[PDB]
Amino acid sequence: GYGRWNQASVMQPETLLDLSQAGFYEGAANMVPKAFQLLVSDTAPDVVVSRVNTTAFPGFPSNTECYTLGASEKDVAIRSRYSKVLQWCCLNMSNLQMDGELYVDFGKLLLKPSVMRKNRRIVSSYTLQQRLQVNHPYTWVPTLPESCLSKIQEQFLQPEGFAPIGKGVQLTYSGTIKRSKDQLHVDLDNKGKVLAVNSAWVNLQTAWCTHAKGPDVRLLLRSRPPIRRQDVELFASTPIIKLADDDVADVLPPEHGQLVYLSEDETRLFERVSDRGVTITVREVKRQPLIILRDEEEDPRVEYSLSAHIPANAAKATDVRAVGLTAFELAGRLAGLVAEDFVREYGCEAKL
Amino acid sequence: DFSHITRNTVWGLWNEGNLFSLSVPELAFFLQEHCRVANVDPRAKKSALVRQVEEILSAEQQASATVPQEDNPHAIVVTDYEEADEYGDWGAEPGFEDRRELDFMELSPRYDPLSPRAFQLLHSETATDVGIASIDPSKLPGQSKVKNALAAIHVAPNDANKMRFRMAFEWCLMNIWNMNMPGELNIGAG
Amino acid sequence: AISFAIAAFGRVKYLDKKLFDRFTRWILDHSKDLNAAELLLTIRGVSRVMLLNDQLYDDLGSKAAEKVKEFPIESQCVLLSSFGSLGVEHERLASRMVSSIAENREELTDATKAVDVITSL
Amino acid sequence: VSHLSARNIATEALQMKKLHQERGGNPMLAQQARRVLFATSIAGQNLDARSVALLLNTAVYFGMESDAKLVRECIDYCLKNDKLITVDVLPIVVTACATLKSRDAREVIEMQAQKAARNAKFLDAKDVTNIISAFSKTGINHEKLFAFLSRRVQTLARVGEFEAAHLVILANAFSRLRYRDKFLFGAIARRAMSLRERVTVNELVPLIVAFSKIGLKDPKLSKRFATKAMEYVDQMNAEQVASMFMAFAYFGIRYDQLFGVLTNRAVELIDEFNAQYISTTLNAFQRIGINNPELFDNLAERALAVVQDHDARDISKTVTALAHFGLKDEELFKRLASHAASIADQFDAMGLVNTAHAFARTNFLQQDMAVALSERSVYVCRLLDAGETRRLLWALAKFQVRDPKILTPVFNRCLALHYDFFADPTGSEEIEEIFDFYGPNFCPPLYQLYIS
Amino acid sequence: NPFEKVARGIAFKMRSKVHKQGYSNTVMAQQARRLSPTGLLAMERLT
Amino acid sequence: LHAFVRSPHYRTIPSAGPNGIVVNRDMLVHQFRDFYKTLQHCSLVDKVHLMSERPSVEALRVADQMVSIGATFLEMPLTGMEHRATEFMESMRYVRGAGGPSTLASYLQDTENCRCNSGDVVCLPNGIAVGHGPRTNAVAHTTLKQLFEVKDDQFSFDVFTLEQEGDAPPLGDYFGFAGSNVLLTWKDEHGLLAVDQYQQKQPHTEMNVVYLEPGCHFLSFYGVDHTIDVLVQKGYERSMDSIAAAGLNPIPVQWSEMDKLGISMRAAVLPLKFFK
Repeated sequence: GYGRWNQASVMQPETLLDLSQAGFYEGAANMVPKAFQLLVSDTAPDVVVSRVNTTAFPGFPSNTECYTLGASEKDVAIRSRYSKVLQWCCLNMSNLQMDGELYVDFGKLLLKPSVMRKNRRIVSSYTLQQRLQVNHPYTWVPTLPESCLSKIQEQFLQPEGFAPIGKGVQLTYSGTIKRSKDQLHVDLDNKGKVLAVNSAWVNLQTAWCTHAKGPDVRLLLRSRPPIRRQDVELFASTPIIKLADDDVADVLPPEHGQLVYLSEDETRLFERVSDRGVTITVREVKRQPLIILRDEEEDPRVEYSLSAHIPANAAKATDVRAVGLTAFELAGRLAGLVAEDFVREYGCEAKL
Repeated sequence: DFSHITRNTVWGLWNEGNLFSLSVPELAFFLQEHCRVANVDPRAKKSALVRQVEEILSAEQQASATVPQEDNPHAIVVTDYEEADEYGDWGAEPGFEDRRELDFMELSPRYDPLSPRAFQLLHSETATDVGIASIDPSKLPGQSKVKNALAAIHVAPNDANKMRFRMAFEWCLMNIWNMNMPGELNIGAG
Repeated sequence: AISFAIAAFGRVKYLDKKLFDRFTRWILDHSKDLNAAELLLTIRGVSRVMLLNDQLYDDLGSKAAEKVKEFPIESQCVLLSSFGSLGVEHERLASRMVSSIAENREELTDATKAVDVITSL
Repeated sequence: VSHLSARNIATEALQMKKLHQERGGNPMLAQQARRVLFATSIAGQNLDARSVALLLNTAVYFGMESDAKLVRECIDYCLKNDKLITVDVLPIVVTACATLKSRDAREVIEMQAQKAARNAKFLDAKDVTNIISAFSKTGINHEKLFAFLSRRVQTLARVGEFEAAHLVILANAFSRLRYRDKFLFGAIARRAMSLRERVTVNELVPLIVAFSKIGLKDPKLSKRFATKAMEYVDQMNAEQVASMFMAFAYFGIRYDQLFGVLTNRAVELIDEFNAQYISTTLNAFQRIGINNPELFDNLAERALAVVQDHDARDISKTVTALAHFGLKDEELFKRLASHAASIADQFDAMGLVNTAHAFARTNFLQQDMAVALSERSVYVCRLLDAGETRRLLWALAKFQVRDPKILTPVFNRCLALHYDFFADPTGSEEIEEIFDFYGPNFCPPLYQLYIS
Repeated sequence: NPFEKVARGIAFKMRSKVHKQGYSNTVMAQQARRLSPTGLLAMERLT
Repeated sequence: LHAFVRSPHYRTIPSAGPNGIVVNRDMLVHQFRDFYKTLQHCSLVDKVHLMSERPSVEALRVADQMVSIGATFLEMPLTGMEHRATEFMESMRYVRGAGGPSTLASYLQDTENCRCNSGDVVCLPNGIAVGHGPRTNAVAHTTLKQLFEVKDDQFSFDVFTLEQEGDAPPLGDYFGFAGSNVLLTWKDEHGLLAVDQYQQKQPHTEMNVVYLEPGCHFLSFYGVDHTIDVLVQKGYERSMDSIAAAGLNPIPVQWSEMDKLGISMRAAVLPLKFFK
């Protein structure tokens, strides 16, 4: 209450309202544009233009004004749509100065009863794709019966170029940490030392191409967010787990975070290069979960995985769509081979 | 400083008007690596570095974001002389599913001859409709407590065509009953 | 340092949302003990940033109406124009505040201020 | 507990848009407006029709979509409060809810169409032209509304009531809308004709462009437009030169004197050629058939100077036009080939096959573009039609490509479409070439289908 | 070169389309806001 | 300041109107556009709007529906006009298109028994004039006495009931008024009687009078604006000189064929005042 309160200064006309907002754009969830795909085999959502010669119709017999519709093939539309969306997503990711990798996984798709409504059994593909984008009611669980490895090697692994490299039956641990703001992933050695400390994965392109009674494939594109190396170094001196003779325990201090999921992994690797610089890698994981938080993961699980590598230079030189087409082509083979035992003695896929 | 400060982070901070929430070494590293400046005296305080970063960012920004919501003559364009969103893949269209059940037919808002009030194209070989079915996931490793789980299965085109036909037929019956006109039905071959 | 800060912010239109929310909550908690020449310094500051609050404006209007003789003529005109600019209405403030400007009519610089007061009213 | 006065916010947003638009548009104003408008929220206040349309208009102008809270809140109060919208604020809302991709952003337009269909009779000139311009961009094709508005325009044009600024808007909107009527366009031409010496070149060229875009017309109309174009050639720059030249080419009438004077006046501003619209003026000659070589050499000389600007469509059209009148000048052609090879990632099917056909025609084959185009062909061979598939197959044949992964899909496609492939007489020689170049081994079905 | 400018503009527009006011993000936030079946009785016990 | 006219119907326009003289169908359409141009240039009306086409030629009389005395309007009573009431509805639309509904003359239309015609009521500086004859009753004069009347040193407004014979045309047809204390009157019995009746009322008006030969149609409006101009038929030449000698600029317009139709300046346009 000082300084000539009865003489208000003349307020300049060049004053427009301004606001300050913090954290509006920052955040792991709001990082990159996303996309989605929901694809069912034995589909043909397209029509083909054709023309015929109708010279037996009295009245307008000219064939110029004749137009007719025809059917199409099944796989071409799915492959074209998938390749186009993959190309657009990879172009955007390379435009944002980021790196990412392609991923191929085998398992099954399960949906909550929320998607179904009013006892309807025929739904538009667009409607289903739009309905599965609000609450994420899908409950994908990766799995594959183990009684196929005899014929797994008999899938033209060596003829294509897949060869067993490195050392097999490697023992390791995979765990996750829930920090104050984000999530982190830690790879622990058999001894107990942390191998790598990375950030949570973000999926840019999602594809859920279903299949017949056999397993279905869920092609994905992934990117890895940055992480402060101060936090990388910090999670190397403080012990995370302590390994007794049989049991394993968690020692992570409460101030640093919390252990929410840790499992034991038996890993082996196979590698292929198809004279193009592309590294198609197959990995084996017979994981047995140890420390769980949610309820739907309490069982031994053996699953397969295929991967490639696309650095931040494919926007100018490397043909991105070729790798996706090759991966989709060679995933169908392995889907077909293990289709029988996936429903014969283990599993039940009654699609009717 | 380190690798966590990238173009996306600085762009977001600039767009939210909070660039001052950064340390001097971070700004110096950003100017020395991203903006590619000649050299920076390791004595400048926050204001000079912030102003330099801001000017460099604004000068190199040339992708216009505004769309002119007005009409203007003297503009010459040669272009004529949704498709990506037709499949509905690049996001979740806000305000969907909150509409009358008119997905199977095209209805646009009196007597007029040769004026179809509702068109519905159909086909036998090609049908754009997927189906759902129940399964028992008890075997699967983790779903040992749920008895029913739905999976997406393709369906025969004829059943979908019949379903669309009856869905249109009930609507037509209700409409013609509300109007109470003399009703006729024709099935022509040709 | 709340009235001074509010006036300094409202003189340049740099409203900060959460900070202003805390400011309003504080001045709502302790409101019955604000000396004159400070209501005038906060009403203008909070009205030039286009904040439409009902309880805060009600309290400030009642407090300003209670103390009328302390405000001089130009302060009366500015306090009327501040409420007038946004569009909020207060019967008690205007009724109690136009009487002083009517009684002290002869001290106005000219009739332009009179027509401005009438328009703002 | 605290909001922002939406009316004063709308006023400030209007001032901010006016300052941003008239000064150059530094991104500071855009960020300031977005920051201010993001916190704004229509609420239990009582905003009238104007204060909602203004906010919607400014928000869409400053780069906002249905993602923002304000846009979603403002697209309502129009779904449910429809009677409030008046003719003064109808075009603002209609053209604001055009680029929005939301479903609710497409229902509103429908309602507006109805509220215009019964009111196309009780409007003045300015309201009619504003409504037509607003509805042009959306994409609806309500026939009754367009018929009513065409009538009203014809009635108003009987006695002069249109300044020389709304004829351009009306003609452009109708031409883009893809709606044709002899009477309406005749009336517009007559009214433009009455206002002699008022229409400048800057207001004349767009009318010609709009009329040519609907070129399915009759003569005696472009005949008179040729007369007016005589005296407006002096004070016009290269942009309208090329545009009206393409328009006159699309008219389909040989104007020897007009083409001659255009050629005479065009050489002075050869420096202003940015090489972006050189494709249109080159392709229009191929469209009509005039083969004046002087300006052709003048255009070709200004090529190496500007090639970066060249885009995929520009390069494809330029090479296709240069196929006729084949200079085959290797100095430009090597640089153009390399530049198109760099750009070759983004292209179009039909454009792909014309580019391959033109490269095979010019008989200049280098490994880089050859292999690049052969790689990129496979992604588009699926949708090419009969003759286009034949041309692409012969392009690969000239390219000497034996990779099975390339020839298998095109051979499958031509096998699935043998009837149309073998029914083209003009292309017959072409099919001849292909087999006697390759041989009988590849596709035996194609063998005995040809031998039939 | 014009195509590269168009691609830059489209990419940055799509990037700016994602923020904390999105419809899907609001839906997930309100889903997280939902109380547990025992949460209601816990609030009743506290009351 | 808002003026409304309606274009004629070419197909249903009748020849040989109710005077025994044939008319040229094309000539009406030819003259109407020139009339439109003169009206929109003559600086007497702010805006002109082109009403849509209708079959009946009796619908060409845009007036005789609704009269503007001030910021408010007055609809005419429905008495013998029911047969075209439908088209009246359309007219209002155009009015409401760019204007408010004002009072809707609820007080005038619903005044028990009413007999009013657009042209019996003519405004004047601080005055209203009602032509009491075979078209207007005294009840209308009493209603206007109730409504549009104020009496004070500066709130000075007056109403004059002017007597006329049974065979006289409507008041606004012959004796009119133009701004700056100039009063136009026909040099016939009706005009002399009207001038005498006005002179006996309010002698302090000091209104100059200019005479015109009988049978001349002219349009002149007080208006909120002040202007020196009049619209006169391009027939009788002496009237132009008589009115120009007083300092008023005349503007000629051609109405021969429409005069044979029987359509006057008053009913050819519809003046209105629109405010905010």
